[PDB]
Amino acid sequence: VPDEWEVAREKITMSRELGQGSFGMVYEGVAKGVVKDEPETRVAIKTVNEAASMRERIEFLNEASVMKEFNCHHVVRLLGVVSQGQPTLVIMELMTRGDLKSYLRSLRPEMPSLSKMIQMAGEIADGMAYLNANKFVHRDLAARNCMVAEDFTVKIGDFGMTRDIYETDYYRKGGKGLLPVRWMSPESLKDGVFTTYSDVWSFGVVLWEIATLAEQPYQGLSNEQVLRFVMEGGLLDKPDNCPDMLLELMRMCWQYNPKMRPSFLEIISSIKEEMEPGFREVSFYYSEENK
Amino acid sequence: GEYVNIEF
Ligand SMILES: Nc1ncnc2c1ncn2[C@@H]1O[C@H](COP(=O)(O)OP(=O)(O)CP(=O)(O)O)[C@@H](O)[C@H]1O
Repeated sequence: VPDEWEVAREKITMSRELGQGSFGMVYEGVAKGVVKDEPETRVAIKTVNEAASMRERIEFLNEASVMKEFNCHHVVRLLGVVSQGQPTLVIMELMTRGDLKSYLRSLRPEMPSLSKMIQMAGEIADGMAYLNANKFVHRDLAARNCMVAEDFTVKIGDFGMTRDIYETDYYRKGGKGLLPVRWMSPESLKDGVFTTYSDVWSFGVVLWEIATLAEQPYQGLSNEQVLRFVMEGGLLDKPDNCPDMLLELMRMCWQYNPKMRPSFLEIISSIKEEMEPGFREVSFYYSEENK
Repeated sequence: GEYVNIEF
């Protein structure tokens, strides 16, 4: 049978550029027959420079492969892959408002309500709960990796560091690597071990980013001081005028002992009454798959 | 930069 993810290049059109990505230019466009009962669909088109190395092309395609496993309202959806001809393309759900970090920055008085903030927290936690439930550790949860849809829905959108943990429940990084130090848990910084627990730590940082309108975590501290500050028990400050529920969630997500941190399901459970009505209809939390 | 070199 045919590769269900492969799409004929002819069915995809590129309307305009959105911005430069990790492996190449990302465009906004339209694709035909990628969604059921839908003639054409608006999409984001990620490309790989025709001059990219095998190493880069492999990483690019590996991210697409991982995404083929996800089907969640709060996770940016993979819609197809064009692996025949040049350039190599990956088509995904269009998130008109861009990444969450830029969206938060755009709200700065220089350049959101408690309910809006809690709604975002719930959506992100739901996507992460879905990910963890399928035995995947994201490893790079941060506002820059979440996206915002037209209707303001927030979704997990970059999986460059995502790893399958089905067999061992953890992932250990070996050797050297460029890692998101300011979003990493104490145990991860110490011995490169990543678990659903360290994903929860990063979620805490994302909450902080939301409440501060994307301030840089540990601003003023060099990477070195961050490593020491966090591993010794230090924490980011309490954002001014931050909703009590988010301060408490942060406190919980930042327990030094990973086993003391809540799970994404426990996080959602604690704030579910604050979520909008439709959350029960589209969330992984209230789905039958979660039992 | 958000990604810093670190070795284990
Ligand atoms: N699914 C999507 N929907 C809408 N716009 C998207 C999109 N994915 C990417 N974009 C746009 O393309 C730009 C570059 O995307 P990308 O996700 O590659 O950013 P990036 O360069 O930070 C990648 P990475 O985080 O892996 O380094 C984004 O800033 C955004 O404007």
